[PDB]
Amino acid sequence: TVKSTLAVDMGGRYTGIFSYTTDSGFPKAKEARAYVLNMPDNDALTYSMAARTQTRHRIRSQQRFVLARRLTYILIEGKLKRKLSPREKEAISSLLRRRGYSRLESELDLSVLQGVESGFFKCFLPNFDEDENLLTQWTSLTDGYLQNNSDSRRQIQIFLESSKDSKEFLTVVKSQHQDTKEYKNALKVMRDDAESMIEQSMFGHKHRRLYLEAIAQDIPRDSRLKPIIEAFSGVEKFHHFIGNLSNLQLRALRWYFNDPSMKNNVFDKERLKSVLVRAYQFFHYPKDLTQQRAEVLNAYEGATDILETLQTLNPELTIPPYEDQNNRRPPLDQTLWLSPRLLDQRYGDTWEIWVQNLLRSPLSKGIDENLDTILITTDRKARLLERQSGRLIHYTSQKLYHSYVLQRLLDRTVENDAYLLKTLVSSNRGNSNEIHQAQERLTRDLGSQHIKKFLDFVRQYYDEVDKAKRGLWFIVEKPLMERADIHPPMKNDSVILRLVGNILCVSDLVDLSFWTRKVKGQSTVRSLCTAIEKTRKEYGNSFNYLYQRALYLQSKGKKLSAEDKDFIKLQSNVLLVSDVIAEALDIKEEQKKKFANPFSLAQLYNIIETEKSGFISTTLAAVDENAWRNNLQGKARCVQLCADTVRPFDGALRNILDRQAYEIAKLKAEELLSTELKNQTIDLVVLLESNQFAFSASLAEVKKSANLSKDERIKSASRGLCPYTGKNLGDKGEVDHIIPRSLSMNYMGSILNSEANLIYCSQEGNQLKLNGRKKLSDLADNYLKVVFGTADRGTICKYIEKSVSELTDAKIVQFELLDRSQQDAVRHALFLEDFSEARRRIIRLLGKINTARVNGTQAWFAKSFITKLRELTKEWCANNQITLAFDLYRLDAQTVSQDYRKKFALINKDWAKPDDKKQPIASHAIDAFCVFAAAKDKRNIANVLGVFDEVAEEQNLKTIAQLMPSEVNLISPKRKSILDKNEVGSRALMKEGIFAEHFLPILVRGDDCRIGFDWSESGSVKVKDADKLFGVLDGLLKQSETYTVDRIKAFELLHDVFIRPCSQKMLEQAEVLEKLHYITQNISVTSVYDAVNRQFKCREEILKDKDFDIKVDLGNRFGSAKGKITLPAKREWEKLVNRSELKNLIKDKLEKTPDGETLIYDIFRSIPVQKLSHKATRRVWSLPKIPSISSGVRIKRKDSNGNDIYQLYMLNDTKCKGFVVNEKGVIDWSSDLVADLYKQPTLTILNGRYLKADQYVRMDQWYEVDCGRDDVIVKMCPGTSGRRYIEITQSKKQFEDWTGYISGSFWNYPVTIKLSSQQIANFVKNSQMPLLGKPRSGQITVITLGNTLKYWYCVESKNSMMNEAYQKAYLVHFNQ
RNA sequence: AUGUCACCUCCAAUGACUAGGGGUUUCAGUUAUUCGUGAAAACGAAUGAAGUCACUCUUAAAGUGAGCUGAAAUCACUAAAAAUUAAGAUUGAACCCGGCUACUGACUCUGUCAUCCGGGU
DNA sequence: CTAGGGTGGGCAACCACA
DNA sequence: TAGTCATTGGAGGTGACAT
DNA sequence: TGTGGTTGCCCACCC
Ligand SMILES: [Mg+2]
Ligand SMILES: [Mg+2]
Ligand SMILES: [Mg+2]
Ligand SMILES: [Mg+2]
Ligand SMILES: [Mg+2]
Ligand SMILES: [Mg+2]
Ligand SMILES: [Mg+2]
Repeated sequence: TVKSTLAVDMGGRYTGIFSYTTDSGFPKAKEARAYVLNMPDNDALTYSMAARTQTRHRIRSQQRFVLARRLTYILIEGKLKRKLSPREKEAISSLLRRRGYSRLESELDLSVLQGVESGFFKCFLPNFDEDENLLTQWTSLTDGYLQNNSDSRRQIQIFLESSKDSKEFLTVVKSQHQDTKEYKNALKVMRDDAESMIEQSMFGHKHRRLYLEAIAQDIPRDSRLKPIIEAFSGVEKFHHFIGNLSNLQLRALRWYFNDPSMKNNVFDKERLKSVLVRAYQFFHYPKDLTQQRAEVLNAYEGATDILETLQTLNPELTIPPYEDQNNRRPPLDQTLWLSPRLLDQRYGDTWEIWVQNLLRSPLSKGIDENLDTILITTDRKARLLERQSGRLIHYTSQKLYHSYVLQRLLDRTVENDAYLLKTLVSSNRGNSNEIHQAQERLTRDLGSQHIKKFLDFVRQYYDEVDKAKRGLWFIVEKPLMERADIHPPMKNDSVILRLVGNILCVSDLVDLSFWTRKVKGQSTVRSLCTAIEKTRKEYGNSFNYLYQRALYLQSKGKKLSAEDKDFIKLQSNVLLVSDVIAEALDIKEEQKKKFANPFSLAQLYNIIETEKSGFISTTLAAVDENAWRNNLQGKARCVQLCADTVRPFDGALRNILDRQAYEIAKLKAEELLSTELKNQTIDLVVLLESNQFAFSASLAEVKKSANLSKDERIKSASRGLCPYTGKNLGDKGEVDHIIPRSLSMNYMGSILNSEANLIYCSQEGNQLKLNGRKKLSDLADNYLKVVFGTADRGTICKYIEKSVSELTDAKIVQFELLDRSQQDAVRHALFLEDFSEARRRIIRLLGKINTARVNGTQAWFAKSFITKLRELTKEWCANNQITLAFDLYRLDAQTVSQDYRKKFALINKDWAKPDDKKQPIASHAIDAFCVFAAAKDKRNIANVLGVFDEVAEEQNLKTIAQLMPSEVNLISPKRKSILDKNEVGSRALMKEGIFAEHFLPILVRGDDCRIGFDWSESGSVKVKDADKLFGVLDGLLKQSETYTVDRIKAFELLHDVFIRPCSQKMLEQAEVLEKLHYITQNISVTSVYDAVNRQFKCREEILKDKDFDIKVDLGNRFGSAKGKITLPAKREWEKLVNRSELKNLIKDKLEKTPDGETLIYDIFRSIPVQKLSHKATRRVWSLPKIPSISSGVRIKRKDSNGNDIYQLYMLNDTKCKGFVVNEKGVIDWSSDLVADLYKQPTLTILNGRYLKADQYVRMDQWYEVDCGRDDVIVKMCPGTSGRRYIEITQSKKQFEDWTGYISGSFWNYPVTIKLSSQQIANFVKNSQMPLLGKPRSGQITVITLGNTLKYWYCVESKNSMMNEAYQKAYLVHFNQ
C-alpha cells in the first residue's frame, strides 16, 4: 500500500491545499507540496449565471416582440389579402410595443374614504357636490385621468401641490371632529394613491394591461391604421385582435413559427388554432380564475375560424396567469434500496433461498408484515424502467418481496436482532457465548451450507451502508444497493396523512377528523395549534430557549414575568391539545408524550393547513417503509433506510466547487503520475475542514442575546415614507439594493439580497438611483426624522457608527434578532462614507456568497474531486495496474483552529492567522497543513493512514511543523481563451453599447477646399491640393459645396479590405475612409454630476478638449490636411453648463450639492401634454461626446424591411491570435493577426486590414529570453497585442531590493502585489533592465512563494528590447 | 453530545420561467401650416407623433450640428427556431419531437396535457 | 469564509528621426 | 426593477436508532 | 512631413 494524502482548507475564494505521497507514515521533505488555489472573483471566471440569464431573457423579450410582429403581420395581410405598407407596419408595431406587465395589483383599498365627508374637500376642487360621495367623484376623477383629460391632469397636480401643507385641513377637522387621526389616514391614503398616479406616467409605462385601454383609445386616433379598421370591420375587433396577440408568450410564438416552411411567413389557420389551444393549456390558472380559463379555451377550442376568435375573445381574459414552474427539474430521491437486480446478477437465485430460509424461522415473525402495501408504489429507477418495458424480470413482486424482507432482516434494531449480524461479521468479538449462540441460531435457520456466502454478503452490505452514511457510496466498487433516482411526490393529501401519522406516532392514520375536535369552549385543535405556531414563529429560533427557561423558572417556584406566564399558558394549551388528540384517535400515554410539545403541534398546523411548496425527500415507498421500521406507535422494529447523503449543488455552487475540484484533481493527478510505481494499491485519503456557518439565530448566541415575512419586514422598515424622495410610499413601491446590483455583480459576481442591503422605496427613488453610489445626504429629512428621531446627518452618522461598532459580526449576520433601531443602523450604515469603518464592515458582512461556498459543501466537493481524480488517472492506473482506494475524513474547524493553528502561531510567529485584516495567501496552505496536523491525531484516520507513535504532545507537535515545505505554489485558474474555444458563442464576444460612426464632411468653394463641419477656423481644416483627395475618393463621395461619403459604400469597402485581399487603390481608399472617420456617443447630461462622490464637477471637466477634438491628418499622398476639428456638439454642452439653472452650480475650476441628479431630471421634463395615451416616457437625457475606444467591430445586420444596417460595437475579448512569422522566422510585431471567430461576411474589425499568415507565433507561447544574468530567470510571451507578459523567477530578497516591498516574510505576501508608483520607479531603477519593462498599474501576480519568488506580470507598455529578446528566443527554438 | 433518516419554520445562496421600463445605435421625419380665442404679446385645438435651438454663409436659400418624435437593430457564424453573453478535461442549462406502457406535475382525473420520461439539437 | 478598480484594446502627446 | 417556481447549505425544534 | 517608438491614461448597459 502507498499512502497518498490530500488536505484541503476550503475557501470561498482562496483554498489551501497540502498534499503528499509516501510509502508509509510521514512524508519526506520533498514529497509534501503546498498549493493555494485563488478562484478569481474579478470576473476572470464566471460562476454566476445572473448576467447570462438576464441576457437570455432580454433576448427572449426581444424575440417575443419580433415574433409577435411577425404573427401580427401574417394575420393582418391574411385579413387584407394584400401586403402592408411600411407606414401600416410602423403603426401596427407601434401598437405592439410596450405592452406592460401582467401581475396582480387587483384593487386599491380606499376604505378610509368611506367615513370622510365630501364637503371638507371642496377647497381643492370647487366643482364637487356634497350630494355626491367622495368615492364616486374620485372614481370619476381617475376615469378622466385615464381618458387624457388635460383639465383632470391639472386638477391632479393642483391637488398634489395643495395637499402638502395640511395645517388648515387638520385645524378644520379638529374644529368639527374630536379625532383627527382617521382624517390623517384618509389624507395619507389620498396622497398615497395619487402619487402612484404621478408615477407610472413619469417612470415607465408600467401598465397592468391598461395597455389594452391605452391602445383602445389610440387605435381610432392613428390615421395609418384606417385601412386596417374596415378590414377588421371595427375598432373593437382590431383592438381585441391586437390585445389577444399581445398577450401571447414567446413559447406560443415559438410553437407557431417552429417549421422550416414557416421561413416564408405563410398563414396556416389550423396550425394557429392548435398553437393557441396548446398555449392556453400550458398555464396553471388559480382557483378563482378557472372560469376565465374555461372561457378562453372554449373560445380557442371551439373556433371554426381562429382569426375571428382572436377578434371576438376579450383580451383581458387572455392575460396569462403567474408562472408555475413547480415541476421544472424535480429532485431524485437518494434512498438506497437492496437491489434484486444486482443480487441475482451476483448470487443468482441463491439469495431467494436465503430469504426463504430466514423467513421460515419463528424469530422472523412479522418481518414481512405490511409488504403488500409497501410494494404497490415504485421505489427505484430500474423497477420503473422494467415497468415501462412491461417486462418484470428482476423486479417482479416476489423478488421485491424477498429483497425487502432481506433488507428488513439486515437493518433490524439491536433489541430485535436475533442473529447479531453486525457483531457476527465484525472484526472484533466480545464475550464468545452470545456470539456462539447467535451463529448457532443463524446456522439453524439459514442452513450451514449457506452460512459463508450470506455472511460475506452481510459484511459487504454493512460496509456499503457505512460508506453510504459518510457520503461515500460512490466509492464502492461492487455495489449491492442501488439509488432510487425517482422523483418523489409534492405533498398531496396521501403524503399529508403519512406525515401527520409520523408526527402523531400512529401507523394507520386514515383521516384528519381529530383536527376539528373541540378542546375547551368553542376553540378547536385548529385554533390552539394556529396560536401555537403564531407564537413560535414570533419568537423564532430563541423560542425553545425562552420556553424551556419559563418552564424551569415555573418548576423551581421562582417568579414569572408576563412572557414566561404566556409560555406557561402555552404549556397548558399543548397539554390540552395533546390530551384531546390522544383521546380522538386513541393514542396511548407513552406515545402521547412524544408530541405533547409546541413544536410538534406547530408542525401539525404547518403540514395540515399551509399549502405545499416543494417535493418531499423520499418516495412514498420509502416513507411507508421507514414508517414501518420506526414503528412510532410502539417500539422500533428496524433501523431506518439509508440514503446517499451527497445532495446535488446544481448551480453556481456547482461551478465554483467543480472548478476547485478539477484543479485539485489535476494537482493530485500529476503529483501521483510524476512518481513511478506499478501494480500496488495506493490509498488516497481526503481531509476536509467542517465549515458550518449560522445564517439564522444560534443557541449559543440567543442565550447571550435574551438576557412579518422578509418582504413585509423591508416594507415596514421604511415607515410608509420613501427614503430617497420623502413621498408617502404605500404598497406600489420597489425594493432597492443600496449597494447596487450591477456594482456587486461587477466586483463580486453576486447580488446582495440580505435584508440590510434592501430598502423599500418608490419608483422615483429607485430609477434616479442608478449604479452610482448614494450617501446619507440624499435621504429625505422627514424620513430621517421618522427613523432616527432627527434629521441631523452628523448626529445620525455618529449614532450609526457607535451602534454598529457595538454589534459583533455574528449578531449582524444573524440579522433578525436586532431590534428596530439596530436593524435601521445596520441598513443605513450603507449610506455612510467610503472610509467609514461601519460601512466597510457591513459591505463585507453581507458578501455571503463567500460564506455559502464553504457552508456544508464539503461532501459534494469531495465526491466531485474523487470522481475527477479517478477519471484523470484512469489510464495511468490502467497502464500501471494501480488501484486507488479513496477515503474521506472531515475535521472540526474549531478543533483544528484552536488546537493546531494557534499552536503553530505560538511556535512560529509568521504562521499566525490575522483576524482584523485580510489573511495572507500562504496562511490558507497553513490551515490545510493544520488540517493534516489534526488528522494524524485521530486514531481512525491514522490507523489506515499510517502508524501510531503519538507518545507526547510536544514531540509530535514539533516534529510535524517541519513537514510543510518552504515554498508554496499559487494556482490561479483562468477561463479558456477565446482563441482556443471551438464554441465561441459561449463567451460574451463583444460588449453591449453601440457607438455612433461619423465621417468628416468635405467643403469646397471654388479652388479652396477643406475638411470639417463649417467654414469657421475651429470647425474645419484647410486641404492643400484637394484634387488628390477627390482622386483617391472616386465612387465613395456624394454631393449634397458639401461632399459627404456614401455610408453604405464606405462600410462595404472597409469590410472588403478586411475580409479579402484587395488592390492598392482600394487600400488607399480605405486609408482615406479611416482618416475621415470618427466616433461619438451620447453620454448623459447627469455626467455633470459626480454620482459617486455626490458633487458637481468643474466646467473644465465637462468642456475638456479631449472629449470634443478630432485629429485630422491625411498627408501629401491624399492632399495634406493636418489639424484639429472641434465637435459642434460642444456648443450644446456649453448650453448645458451655461443655462439659467445650472450656471451657478458648475464652477470654472475645482459645494457637494446633495441629490443633483434629481435636479437634472427636474430640469428636463415633458412639459407639454402627450396626445397619445400609449407613448413612451423618457428618463435619461444625453449629449454626444468623443468616447474612449477599444477594439471595435462593425456588424452588418438587417432591419425589418430587409435593408443592411451597420452598427459599431467594441470587442470584449482578445482580437489578436498571435503574430505573423515569415519563412525566415522573423516575428512581425506590427501587424494585427485577427482571430478566426471574426473575419466573417458580417463583421469588420475597425481599422482592420486583410492579412495572410501561413505560420504565426501564438500569444500563449512562453519562451525564456536571455536577460544577461543568471540570478533571475525571465520568461516572456506575447500575451496581448500591445503588452507582453513577463514571468520572473527571482530571489525574494532581490525582489525586495529592486522594489522596496516591506511585507515582511513571504508567508505574509498576498497573491496580488500592488506596487505604488515609487515602488514601480524603484523596480525600473534598481533592475537596470529595460527588457523587464514595468508592471501594468504595479500589479504583480505571484506563481510560487518562498525564498525564491516566481511571479508574472503584464507589462505597462511594449518596448523594442522585449520584442528583440523574444525574437531571439523564438529564432533559437525555430531553427531547432 | 454528533452521525444518519423523516418532517416543521426561518435565514442565506443559487437558477428557472415570465417579463416590464429606461438606455445606446441605425434609418427616417421635423426646423412648421391651418383653425378659433385675443388689437396684440400669446393661448388652445387639428394635421399618426415630433415640430426647438445653435454655428457656418449673400440677407433669401442652403450646409452642418444638436434636440425632439416614430420605427428598427441591439452579440457573430445564422437561418423558420433551437442553441447562442457559462464552462470546456468533463458538463450544465435551454428548446423541440414522441409517450402516457409510467416516475413527477396541472386539470374538467377510464383521460388529456406537460415543466415529467425517452430521444434529438 | 471574507477585507473587493481588470484587460485588451484604443487614443493623444512628445521625441527621436528624416 | 416585478411576479412565480424549485434546490442547496446552515440555525432552532420534534420523532427513530447508533455510536 | 511622415514614421516609428515611449508614456500616460481611458473605456466597458442599467433599474
Ligand atoms: Mg478553514
Ligand atoms: Mg436601485
Ligand atoms: Mg482558507
Ligand atoms: Mg434618437
Ligand atoms: Mg400521471
Ligand atoms: Mg411536448
Ligand atoms: Mg427543461
